[PDB]
Amino acid sequence: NSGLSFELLYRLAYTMVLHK
Repeated sequence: NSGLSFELLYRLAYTMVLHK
């Protein structure tokens, strides 16, 4: 469990929220 799909899933997200 590297969390590759659980780390871009929380940062690509948090980044898309600030820009919206």
